[PDB]
Amino acid sequence: DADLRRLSLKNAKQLLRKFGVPEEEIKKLSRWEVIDVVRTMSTE
DNA sequence: GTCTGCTCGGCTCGAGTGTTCGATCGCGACTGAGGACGAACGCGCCCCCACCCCCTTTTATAGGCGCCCTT
Repeated sequence: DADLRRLSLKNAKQLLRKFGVPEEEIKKLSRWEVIDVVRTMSTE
């Protein structure tokens, strides 16, 4: 979660693209929501 | 005198209320990351400070050069 917050939005966007997260969540690009979704996907 | 019925008391069970504990949510604080501003360093441009050429005078010396106009 510390390194996930240290992802600095842009690389988290590329990671969400890599996992196969749908483009709506990538599109809103809220940082906190993005990092919560990528933490959830790394839990999944 | 005996038997039977009725009433009262005691015990047990069930329900309700209260208290305690656990879980979830919200708020606050701390840490990390990003952005902006300031300072320092480097590079480029401009201004200055560089130059050895010119210089008028003197003197000795002398060939090439004029010119000098009178016969």
